[PDB]
Amino acid sequence: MRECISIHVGQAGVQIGNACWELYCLEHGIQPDGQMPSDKTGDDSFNTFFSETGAGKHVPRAVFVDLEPTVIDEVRTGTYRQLFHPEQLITGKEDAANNYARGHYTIGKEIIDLVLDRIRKLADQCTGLQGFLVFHSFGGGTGSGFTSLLMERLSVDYGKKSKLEFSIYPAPQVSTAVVEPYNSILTTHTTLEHSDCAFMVDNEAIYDICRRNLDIERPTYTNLNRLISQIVSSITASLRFDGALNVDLTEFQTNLVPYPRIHFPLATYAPVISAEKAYHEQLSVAEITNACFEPANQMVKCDPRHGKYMACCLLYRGDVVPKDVNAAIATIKTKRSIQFVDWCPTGFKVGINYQPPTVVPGGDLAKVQRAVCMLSNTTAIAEAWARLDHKFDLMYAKRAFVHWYVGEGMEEGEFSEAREDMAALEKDYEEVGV
Ligand SMILES: Nc1nc2c(ncn2[C@@H]2O[C@H](COP(=O)(O)OP(=O)(O)OP(=O)(O)O)[C@@H](O)[C@H]2O)c(=O)[nH]1
Ligand SMILES: [Mg+2]
Repeated sequence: MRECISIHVGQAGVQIGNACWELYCLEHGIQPDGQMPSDKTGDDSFNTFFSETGAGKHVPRAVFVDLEPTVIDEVRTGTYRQLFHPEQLITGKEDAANNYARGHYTIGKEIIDLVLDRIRKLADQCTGLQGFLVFHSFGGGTGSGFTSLLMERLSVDYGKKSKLEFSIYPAPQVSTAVVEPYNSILTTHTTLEHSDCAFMVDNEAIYDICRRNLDIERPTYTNLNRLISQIVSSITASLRFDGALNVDLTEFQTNLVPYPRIHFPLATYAPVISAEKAYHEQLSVAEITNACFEPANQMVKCDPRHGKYMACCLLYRGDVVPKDVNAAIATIKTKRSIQFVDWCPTGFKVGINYQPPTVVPGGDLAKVQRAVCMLSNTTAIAEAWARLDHKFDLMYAKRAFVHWYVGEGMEEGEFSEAREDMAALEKDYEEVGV
């Protein structure tokens, strides 16, 4: 059984959600109408993410929420209009206008009950609900504010359930708001005690990979989201194919998060090959494993040689021989600039999914024989928190834009409480890093 419910909040959450469910369907052989031919055993491993109707229709265990309707209307009328039921696609009338306070307080309060009601309808269809996967931006008023309100409400209504995040970290090369450093700090503060594990996706890292490895001069959100979905699928594959590592949401915390507040693992993916380049000699297990320690392949911009490891998981997919993985890991424990923290076990956890990696037809990514996603909890990711905090500090010293938040419910003191919590988080990393 062991079901997982995916929640996509705001434009970034919804659009990445579109790319993910398209890829999940292709991986599991589900058509855009929800029908599936072959399968054969209920006993289908993908039933953790897809419910099955009496007609044999495979329905994603997903909720899509936005405070304005334009993005979700495209889902309602697009290629996957028959995949999701209309009740799973929830929209408001007025967005949060890049304001956390509107998303969380004034506008978010109007749709929270309806969203929770729809989540409850999906939870009732579960016989062993594991928990939730939450997709959202840090920068958006909805992505930041509404997500933190929903995370707070889910911790009360489903106390025993695990909650994982896929968070879109802001970048000037891909940006929408001047106020995004405020929204980022505000959502991090209010979500920190309600999230078990969060995968940050730095828009600059994704932008750099698309330009450097996919030879895309100016990447659109489509280009960025197809790369993000490929990495998200690599992380959730274990939950959809019944492997040996990260088989349940609880295991993500057990394997990657020894210190509860320090729950931000760095994802590194390989190989990223352009579809529009005539392939070459296929990359070996050792080559794709070595690429996991190449900073250029990270989902977050940071220097892991400056940091220390708390945990490390390697998730292989495709034509991967276990002895070849063991030899690749043995080399990493030798040629070691891999320093683990004081009281952590020092081992690498390994998972192998033998299905050939799947890519979107008409996508930018080339089909490969073998791929790997490394999930490492490193103190080097604190560099990303420091960048946000510095931007927050510059504006907050002058109280620039704070009037917008104060006029939308929010107390000025919340800005100081949030920033102090970020200062304590930076100190947590610093204490572990020595
Ligand atoms: N990777 C990625 N980032 C996106 C996408 N759409 C928007 N963003 C980023 O998300 C941030 C803006 O947040 P949004 O998700 O667009 O907005 P929202 O959450 O709907 O909130 P409001 O519209 O302000 O109510 C910026 O950092 C954008 O770069 C997308 O499809 N992919
Ligand atoms: Mg929007």
